Amino acid sequence: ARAARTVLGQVVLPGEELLLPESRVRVVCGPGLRRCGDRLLVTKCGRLRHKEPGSGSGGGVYWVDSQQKRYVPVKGDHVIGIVTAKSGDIFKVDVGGSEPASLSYLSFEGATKRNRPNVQVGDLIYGQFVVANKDMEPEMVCIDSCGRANGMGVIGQDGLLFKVTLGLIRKLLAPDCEIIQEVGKLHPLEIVFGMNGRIWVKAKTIQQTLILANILEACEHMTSDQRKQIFSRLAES
Amino acid sequence: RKTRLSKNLLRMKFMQRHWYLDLPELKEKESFIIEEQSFLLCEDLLYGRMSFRGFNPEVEKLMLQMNA
Amino acid sequence: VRYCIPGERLCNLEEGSPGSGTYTRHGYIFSSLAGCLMKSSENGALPVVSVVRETESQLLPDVGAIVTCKVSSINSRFAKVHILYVGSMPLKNSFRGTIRKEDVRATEKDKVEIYKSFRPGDIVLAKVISLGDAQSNYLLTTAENELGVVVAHSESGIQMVPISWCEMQCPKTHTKEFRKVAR
Repeated sequence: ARAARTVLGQVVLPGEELLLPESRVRVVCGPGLRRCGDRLLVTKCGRLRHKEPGSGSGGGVYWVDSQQKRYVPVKGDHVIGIVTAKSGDIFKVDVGGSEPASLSYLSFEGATKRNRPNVQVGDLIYGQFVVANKDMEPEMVCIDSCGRANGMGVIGQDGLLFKVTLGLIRKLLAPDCEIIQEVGKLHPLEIVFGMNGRIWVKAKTIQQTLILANILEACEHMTSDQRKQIFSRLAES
Repeated sequence: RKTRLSKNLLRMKFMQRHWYLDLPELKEKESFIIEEQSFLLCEDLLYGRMSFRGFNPEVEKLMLQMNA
Repeated sequence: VRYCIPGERLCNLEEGSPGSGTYTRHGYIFSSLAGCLMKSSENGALPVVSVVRETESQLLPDVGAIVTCKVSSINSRFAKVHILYVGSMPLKNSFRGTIRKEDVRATEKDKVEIYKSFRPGDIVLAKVISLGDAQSNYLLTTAENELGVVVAHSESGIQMVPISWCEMQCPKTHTKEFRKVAR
C-alpha cells in the first residue's frame, strides 16, 4: 500500500496493494496484477517490473515476472499444439491449458474445400489465438490476418519436442540472450519457441539435438563448468 | 457490326481474373487502468521460429522481417 | 368444488370427455391424480372434464412471448440459457433455451460476435420461436433493439449501466464492456 516506484525491483507477494502517482496518465495492469478501485492488488509472487513507452503520454506499465509451468490461453500468443482429434470441419488441438483449442480446415495458408490441408492426428502445430477468454473455448489459427502464414502451419517432423518453464522462454526470446546466440556458432539448428513452455528443435544429427535440449532445459542456472562442458561436447560432435 | 463482348460470356470465371446516450456523469470519461494478460505489451520479444546458419532460410528471412 | 383421487371414476363417456389427467376404461372415465377436477362446457353442450394439481397449474411460453433468462454457457456458435420469468410470472420449472449466432440482432449481420454481445452470468429477455421436439430446447431470439441484456455484472462484482447499443460501463470505475444492450 505504498511506493509503487520503490518496489519496481523487489519481491512482491499476493495480497499486497500498491498505489501509483497521478489530471492523471492512463496506465495498464499487467498479467499478474489486478485492480481494486484506484489501487493495484498483487496476485502472484514476483520480482516486480515496470516499463514506459518511448513517448511521455502513455504513462507506464507494470507486471510481475512470475515463473511457473501451467499455461493459460491468451490472445495474440504464438503457441505449439498437438492435434487431439478432428470433428467434421474443425480439428481440436491441445495446448496445455484448461481445455483443448479448435482450428478450422480453412485457416491454414491457402486452403479451401477442394484443397484441404494435410493434418493427421498427433501432428504438431505452431499457431496463435484470436479468441482467448475465460468464458469461451479458445479458437486458434495458423495464418496472419492479411492472409499469409508468416512461419505458421504444421511444424514438420524429424525433431525433438520437450517442455520447459515459461519464464525460461520469456527470457530466451529476449533480444539480449547469450546462450541462444553462442549456440549459433558451434553447430547449426532450427527451433521453435512456444510461449506455453513447449519447445521444438531440429539439427542435422541426433546427438546434437539431445545436447541442445539438455542445454535449454538447464540454461536457467547452468554453471560455467557445465556450460563449457556441454560446449566442448558440442564442439566434439 | 460489334465492338464489345457479350454478358453471358463476360460472366465466366477465367475472364473476371440503434441509439446512443449522454451520461454527464460518464460521458467524456475513459478507463484509467485496463487489465491485460499478455507478456508482449509488457515486454518485447523476438519471433519464435528462428534458425542458425542454414536450416530453412525461409525462417531466416522471417527473422530479418519480424525482428525489426 | 371437489378434490379427486387417482382411482375414482368421474363420468361416462356419454356425460363428458377426457381433457387431461384422466384415462378411460369400459364406458367410464377414471381420474389419474390427486387434485381438483373441472368440467368445462363448450357451446356444444358436451363437457370436457379435466383434473389439475393447481400447485403448479400450467404454464406455456408461446412463440410471440417475451421471456427472461440467464446466460450460463456460450460458444462461437450459440449461447444456452435458463428460463426464469415467462412474462412476469416466475416458474420454478426452469426451462432451458438457446440463442443462435445470427438470431441475435434485427440486422442479421454475420459480423455479430457472441463474446461482444453476451457473457456468462447476465440476464437477458428474448422472444422464443421453436419449442423443440426431443429435449424441448427453446430457441430464443433478440432480433430487436429493445431486447437482450438488461443487467450485467462487471469484471468482478459491479453492476453496469446500458450506455449505448453495444456498450456498457461500470459507475465506480471506467471500463467499456461490449454487449447486445437492450433498448
